[PDB]
Amino acid sequence: IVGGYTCGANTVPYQVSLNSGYHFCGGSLINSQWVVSAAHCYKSGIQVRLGEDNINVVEGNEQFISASKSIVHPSYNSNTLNNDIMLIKLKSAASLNSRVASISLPTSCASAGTQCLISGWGNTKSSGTSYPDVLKCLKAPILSDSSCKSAYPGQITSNMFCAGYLEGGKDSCQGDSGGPVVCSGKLQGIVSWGSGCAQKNKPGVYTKVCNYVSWIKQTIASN
Ligand SMILES: CC(=N)N1CCC(Oc2ccc3[nH]c(C)[n+](Cc4ccc5ccc(C(=N)N)cc5c4)c3c2)CC1
Ligand SMILES: [Ca+2]
Ligand SMILES: [Ca+2]
Repeated sequence: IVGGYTCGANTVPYQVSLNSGYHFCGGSLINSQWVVSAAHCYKSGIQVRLGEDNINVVEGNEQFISASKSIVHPSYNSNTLNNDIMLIKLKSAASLNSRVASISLPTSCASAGTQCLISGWGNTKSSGTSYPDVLKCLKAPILSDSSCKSAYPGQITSNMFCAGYLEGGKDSCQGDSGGPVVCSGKLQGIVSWGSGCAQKNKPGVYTKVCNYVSWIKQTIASN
């Protein structure tokens, strides 16, 4: 996250770190046994880390659980990143508390101009590299579809939306991938892609969760 702030330990209770010997992607807890993340974060041997603040310090509120199953969307296209969403089932149920909570799925899509909260442990530099140890947060509005498509001609599908600031300076970045975009208390996006981070006229691109609710609910119920 570039131009964001330190969230504060366990202020984003649904945020999860995906670890395979190190942090590689974020994710969201949707219930005691399932996490939603980006299909492009798929890896074999994932461990889910919950209630995390500093990813390099064990502060006592963490729950580390291995994944039993990973399901990438049936129509995920790695070339275009269309349908960039995957579900992860935990080996055992997480214990929910003040610092580990699930986020609700939306009952409808969000309007452009709606303010959202994006979070992660990704790079904090526009052009350079600096990875934080603590969770970073960022408030950003959903951009109009025309602004999104103008920034990335021929690359935006109906399963994507843009959020941020056209003037640059504030955005999600690499390391944030699979992380939550919460608007009006519902999970509306997953950190997917972009061009650089916080560059002018190149806002972040997110998977549009409101289009996958029925697939998420049907998949979870049969697995
Ligand atoms: C051809 C086509 N439809 N596309 C070109 C390729 C693809 O964009 C990609 C695809 C694969 C990538 N692999 C990597 C490492 N990047 C850079 C990458 C990855 C994730 C980001 C998340 C947020 C942001 C952000 N600026 N908020 C930038 C990112 C940049 C990537 C960016 C999706 C769109
Ligand atoms: Ca801390
Ligand atoms: Ca920790």
